[PDB]
Amino acid sequence: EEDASQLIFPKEFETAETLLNSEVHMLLEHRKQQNESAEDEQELSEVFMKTLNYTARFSRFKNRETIASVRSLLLQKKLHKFELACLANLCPETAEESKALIPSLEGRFEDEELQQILDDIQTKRS
Amino acid sequence: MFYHISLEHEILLHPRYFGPNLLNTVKQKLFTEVEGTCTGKYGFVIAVTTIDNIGAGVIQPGRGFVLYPVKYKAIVFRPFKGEVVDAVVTQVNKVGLFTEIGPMSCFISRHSIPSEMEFDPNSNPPCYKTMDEDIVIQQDDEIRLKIVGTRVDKNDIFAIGSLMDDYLGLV
Amino acid sequence: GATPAYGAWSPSVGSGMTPGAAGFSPSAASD
Amino acid sequence: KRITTPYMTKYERARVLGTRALQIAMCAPVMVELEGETDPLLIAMKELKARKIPIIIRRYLPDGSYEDWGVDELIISD
Amino acid sequence: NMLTKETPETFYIGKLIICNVTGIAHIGVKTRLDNGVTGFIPTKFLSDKVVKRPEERVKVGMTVHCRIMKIDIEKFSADLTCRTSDLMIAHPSFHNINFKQAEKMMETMDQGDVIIRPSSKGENHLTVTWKVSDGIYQHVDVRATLWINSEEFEDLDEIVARYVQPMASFARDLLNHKYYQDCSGGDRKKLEELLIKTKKEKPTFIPYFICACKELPGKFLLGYQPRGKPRIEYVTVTPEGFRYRGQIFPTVNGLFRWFKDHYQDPV
Repeated sequence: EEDASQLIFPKEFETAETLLNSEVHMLLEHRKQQNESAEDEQELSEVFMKTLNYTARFSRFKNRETIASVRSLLLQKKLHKFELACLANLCPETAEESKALIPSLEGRFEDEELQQILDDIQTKRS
Repeated sequence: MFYHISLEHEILLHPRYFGPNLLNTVKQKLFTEVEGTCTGKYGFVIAVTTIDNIGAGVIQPGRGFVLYPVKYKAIVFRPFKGEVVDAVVTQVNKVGLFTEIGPMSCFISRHSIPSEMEFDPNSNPPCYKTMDEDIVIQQDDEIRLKIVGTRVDKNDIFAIGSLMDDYLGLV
Repeated sequence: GATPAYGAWSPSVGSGMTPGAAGFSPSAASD
Repeated sequence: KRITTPYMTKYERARVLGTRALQIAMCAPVMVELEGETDPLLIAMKELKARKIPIIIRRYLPDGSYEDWGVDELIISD
Repeated sequence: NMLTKETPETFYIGKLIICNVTGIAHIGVKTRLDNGVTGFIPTKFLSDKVVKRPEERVKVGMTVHCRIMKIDIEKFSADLTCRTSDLMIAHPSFHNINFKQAEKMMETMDQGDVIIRPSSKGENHLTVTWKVSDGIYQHVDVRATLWINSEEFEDLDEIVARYVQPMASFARDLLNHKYYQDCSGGDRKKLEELLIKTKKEKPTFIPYFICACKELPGKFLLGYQPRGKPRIEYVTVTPEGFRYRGQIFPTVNGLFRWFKDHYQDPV
């Protein structure tokens, strides 16, 4: 029954806080920077390294202010939290591609209304 | 898909750890307990960012071990069905494709792949192309997919991908 | 151990009463 | 706004002494100088005389509330 | 190579090869090697030719590690060297020691010479001892609860320069005081009679003295005689300054200046 396409999740996960690829990338980078110092400390595991090299290959923007701006310009809408992560991470070119990938956008909003958002997201990319 | 939620956990601390570094020892024990593990309820945990507070240690009767129900603010990665993410292809085999969604590796079979994407066993690098050889997909490429299923192999998550929907390839 | 903390001791001040007059030597300059 | 008695009952004193002695027996740091003794229970008794036990007692009230009372704060009976 | 399975190509010069000496023919110790090679240690490996066979250099019956300087697996030779060498003002010192024995090397250095040694209470702890006076030494047991971080463990050239050097200078400032004395380490029984014995020679003028105790280092004794009754008042020397009546002064002369204007009260 758990299918994110139809916007259903368990009660515990419904009150969660969405994270973007750049956000988690910078959080892990800062954690690595803190952990590398302060000698006599248990070094990072393979999980941390794999997550780092996985999120580093999808960092659409390095500046934290870019993350703040893209989340601020998106939260003003009426979309759910789940729609804040996938759409801001994939960064589709045209509204048709976004509507095809995410079935929730089908009929939820107009075509130009989503195309302008996608163009803004593309321009915000570094 | 990564999230930032508030979790709770309790750890017993042996009385040998009492002293001026009690809180530091509790934090160190917490760090090396709830990083990298996985559960069927919240999913796979990446790491811990910060700790909210330290509970009141209730010393057990007849035992020097004392438990601290600490509540930590850590991140978690619990992908669901139907989500679309961008991963990287690790290996190409005739049985199927191999990818790596962060702390996960999914897998797509040839049946999911359309018939246009044939095999290239003659070439040294295992790769799939079309008749015109215009589009090329190989390893170390940011190829998208759709999570159509989930599985937890005793705190080892392993989902399954799919390549039926349009606009799934090079961006 | 046989070498306890020495600077952690609290220096207790002694109390008393001495109703004396002001006839002592003056102060000096800190320079 | 604590309303329970400011004196330590015999039951609490016995239990605190026993728990502290058990902790010292399991290689825990002491909070008092040893004069040449080894038995953990006497160590705990000297500690209680010196008012240095790192334990606080939670007296539960019949209603459901509780009060946290520290060994070094309330008066010891014996 | 076919039988032993260990040719001289594998064993190189300089690399340490264990030669288990099990027996001796005439003088040397000819034993077996790890790879089934007959390791014959000549008299040169042990330095014994017309004397008792080498037992300390070559372990008889057991395996003795030595520098491998000969590949003679096929020839039933093992040129393993039995010798260990064959295999291969403000003076901060170091110590890679107990407490009773350490005191034997503290009375020679002058004031200001700081020495760092490990602790004897727990683990990952250090004790910093700095010369205070003749026989008085403060053993700062750093976990004198001096709270610090863990990054300082790598470089220890700043802790004594941030908490000991100014403190040592402040302590030494009192050593050169005009009215200074020791009285056999500043005992409480000997410092009281002096106050009553010096007042008779000058009832009008009330002088003062300064001394440091021996059982509790870091606590000076500043006594005075307001009347025919003695009184004692301790004082602590902090890293930044002093601690008299709860106040902390920046300079050493500040405490003296503030003390000469507050002892006139009836108390």
